[PDB]
Amino acid sequence: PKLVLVRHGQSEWNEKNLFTGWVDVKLSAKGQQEAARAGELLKEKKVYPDVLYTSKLSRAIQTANIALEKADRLWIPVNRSWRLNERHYGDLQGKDKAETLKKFGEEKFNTYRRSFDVPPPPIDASSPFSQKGDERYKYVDPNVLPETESLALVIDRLLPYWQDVIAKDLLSGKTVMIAAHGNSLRGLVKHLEGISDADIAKLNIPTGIPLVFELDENLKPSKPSYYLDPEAAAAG
Amino acid sequence: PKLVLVRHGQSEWNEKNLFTGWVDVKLSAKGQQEAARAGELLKEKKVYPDVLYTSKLSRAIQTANIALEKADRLWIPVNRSWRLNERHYGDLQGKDKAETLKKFGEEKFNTYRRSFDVPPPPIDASSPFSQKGDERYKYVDPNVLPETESLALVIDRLLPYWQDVIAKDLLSGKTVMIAAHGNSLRGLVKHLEGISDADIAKLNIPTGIPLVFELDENLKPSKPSYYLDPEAAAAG
Amino acid sequence: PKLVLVRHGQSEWNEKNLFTGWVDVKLSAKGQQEAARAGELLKEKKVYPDVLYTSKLSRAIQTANIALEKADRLWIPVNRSWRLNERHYGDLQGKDKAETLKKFGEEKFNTYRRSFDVPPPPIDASSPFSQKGDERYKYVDPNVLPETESLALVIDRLLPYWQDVIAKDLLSGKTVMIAAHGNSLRGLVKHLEGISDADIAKLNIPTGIPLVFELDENLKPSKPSYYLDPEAAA
Amino acid sequence: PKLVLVRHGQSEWNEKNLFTGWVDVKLSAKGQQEAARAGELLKEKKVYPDVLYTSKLSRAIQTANIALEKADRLWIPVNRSWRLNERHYGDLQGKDKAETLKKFGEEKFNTYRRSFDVPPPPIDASSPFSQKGDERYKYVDPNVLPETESLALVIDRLLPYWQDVIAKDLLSGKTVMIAAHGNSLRGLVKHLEGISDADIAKLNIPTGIPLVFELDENLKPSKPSYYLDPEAAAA
Repeated sequence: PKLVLVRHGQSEWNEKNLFTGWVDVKLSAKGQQEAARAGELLKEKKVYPDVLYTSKLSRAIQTANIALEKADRLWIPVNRSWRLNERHYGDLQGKDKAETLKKFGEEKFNTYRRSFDVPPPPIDASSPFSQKGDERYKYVDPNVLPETESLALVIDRLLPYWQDVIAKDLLSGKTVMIAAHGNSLRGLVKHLEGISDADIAKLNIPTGIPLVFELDENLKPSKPSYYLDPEAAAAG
Repeated sequence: PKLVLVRHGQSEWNEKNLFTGWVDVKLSAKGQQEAARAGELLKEKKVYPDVLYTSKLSRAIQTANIALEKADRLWIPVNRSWRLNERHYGDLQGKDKAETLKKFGEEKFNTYRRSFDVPPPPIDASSPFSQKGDERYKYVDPNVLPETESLALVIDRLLPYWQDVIAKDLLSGKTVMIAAHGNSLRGLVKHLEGISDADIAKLNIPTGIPLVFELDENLKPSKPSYYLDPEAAAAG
Repeated sequence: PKLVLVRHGQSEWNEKNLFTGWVDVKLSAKGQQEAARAGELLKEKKVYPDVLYTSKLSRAIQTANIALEKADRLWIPVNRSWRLNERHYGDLQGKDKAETLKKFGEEKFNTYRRSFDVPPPPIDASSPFSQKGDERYKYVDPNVLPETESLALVIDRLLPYWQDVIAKDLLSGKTVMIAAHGNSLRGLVKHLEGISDADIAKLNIPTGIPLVFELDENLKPSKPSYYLDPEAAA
Repeated sequence: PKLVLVRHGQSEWNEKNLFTGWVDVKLSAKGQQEAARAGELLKEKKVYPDVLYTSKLSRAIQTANIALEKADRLWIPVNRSWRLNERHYGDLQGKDKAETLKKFGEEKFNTYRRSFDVPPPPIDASSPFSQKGDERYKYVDPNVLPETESLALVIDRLLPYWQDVIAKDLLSGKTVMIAAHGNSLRGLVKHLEGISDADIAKLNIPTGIPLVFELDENLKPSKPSYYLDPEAAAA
């Protein structure tokens, strides 16, 4: 089995230092260029996904699209899941990152930001930045949909989708591409490689460079993962 | 939303005093009759399933196969999932019950059976009662398949199927019928009714009597769940 | 690719000499026994379907079920289609076959019965034996659903399902089983083997004996088709 | 039931005077703009697709990919099918239009283009413009894939997809948007509106302007189909 991970480029909210989470912000101008770059790289390195999986967030879907266009594999079957979404950013959604750094303190900031299991505070249902009741989730059990998340919770909800849905395709011989987010992709990597809960806070997946994993029959790295641009990704 | 649960009747293993779990034991002539009764109740009380969900275990499949024939709704779409399978009994699978009750004194016997948090001994891959590597689960991530299960674990691997899949048909106005097993059905009832970890071990759903649940937009019981033959069930 | 065809046993209406068509009549007692026999044979001859396709008619679905139970492959994924249904029997639906033989004459009878392209008359929408508006077809384009059919028309509607849906599985490596009817199966065979339109009237698929076809990459017989009980088939 | 059709704009082949058919030619910078306009109309007029259907041809895919981004409905489920592909132009695929107009006199040229019942010359498997054996169609019965197509044939292989698949979402209250091609869209309009074999050759749907169809329970137009920019379509 062959799997390809792609982290979308920057979000418009990202360019203005705002916490996005499940807010459906779109890609930035350079975000869009990285998508082309990612697709460009996909073609260059001869990696052809047979299927596409994306979250329900437009910034990821755009990336997948601009990338497949450039890769010449737009015809590919596509499935989307709330499960591959970014980490819900609780009450922190839509708030300035420099400003949240001074509201709380570095300690509590890195907790609400990088605590493996401490999610930001729950966002109020009436806040303009909560998507509780959003059209794209009307068919999902209302109760599973979070109002805040941590990488811990994210992994919980991501794994089933990988176990049943994504895995069936991998096990069928198809090459899959997953256009997703930072925390959602980070969670799959932690799981995919066997990284401790204390170490996961140090791994960051760069945006715009396809990360490939050649998996064995048990869906585990048969060889080490690789970026299609080891040089750019190496930078950090 | 309307959900109808149906627990299969007796298998030829329960009939012979054997723990079953995930072994694909056939339904006994007595079970087959209870299913026809389940289908009869469905028809008599006007419970018209629009979609059918079952496990990967034949006794649950056969039950629906017979229940639906008598309900005259055998055309209904069928969907199956390991996630709806009976709790995996581990090492206890190919084991005479009366013998393990003696082998292990109450302390071990009663716990393995009704403990919510602690599972039975894992069954080895060598055992002729292990499912490790079974065909019907070759398209599922090998690392997720359990070798033993507590109700806790069952509720855990079942919830995401309920949340994404069954929830969609339910939220689409499709009356869904589910054919599963004791632990899986109780595990779902507990979530719907919010039964506590300490109280769930008390609950039991009669074999062969359809259970209807009227649900609201948030999939919560809008009124108490009822059996189609309240009288036959009440004798529990 | 490996494909398995199974014609359900007799219908309750069949035992009483009535034209069934799309009427949702169920299996007869012996019909049910042949299903077991078919599944029995499936196991015996080591043919294991990975997927199941059935029409929307209960007499076919039952057969598939009783058969898979006996074969020990109930866990199999299942899909159903109005396209694999029996030939709609027009105004002839629910009518006595001996009696229809005397209403019309042998000539017109064998026309309304075996004419490759002359369907029985259209059945009136109000007749107790029309399923126009039936629950199992509410999601299908109202206009495609027939009110009479001939093997000709049947093949038209059956082919797309075979082309897109059944073919994808065959092309994916799966072994497929199709629990269907006389005309629907006859149509797939005519197509599968390249039998003329004038010759198709002579081929009849026996009920209760799995017919297997070992297909090549182009979905055509790589070897000749075979029943899992060549003897009874003969 | 509500259906919204959207014909893709110009490809880099139309731009260079080449017949396209089933060749997977890219959408030109001009087509890309018409799609953003299609998405804008969708948003402006409040046409909210719930599901998206497209062909296996990138220009149709890209159109939806852009139209939906501007409509802010990029999360909508996507379904694709060869059955929604443009008519297969046969031997005329990798051919300069002005040249075939000269090569063949009106008798042949105009017919291949607008005849309803008679198709173009079959393209050979050797041609670098044949799709025989293409990856995106490896899961479809090899015997069904056309080497040439008349509108008649297109309407024929398209109808069953419409009847079983699109019909289900339509009958489930899902507003469905379809991104296809001139012949496929006209072929569907003719069925919906019952246009005759002789009249269909007259119809044409403007590239880039969404077309809405209000349908009844039997999927018949409950009122005339309208363009989201009636004025631009009227030109």
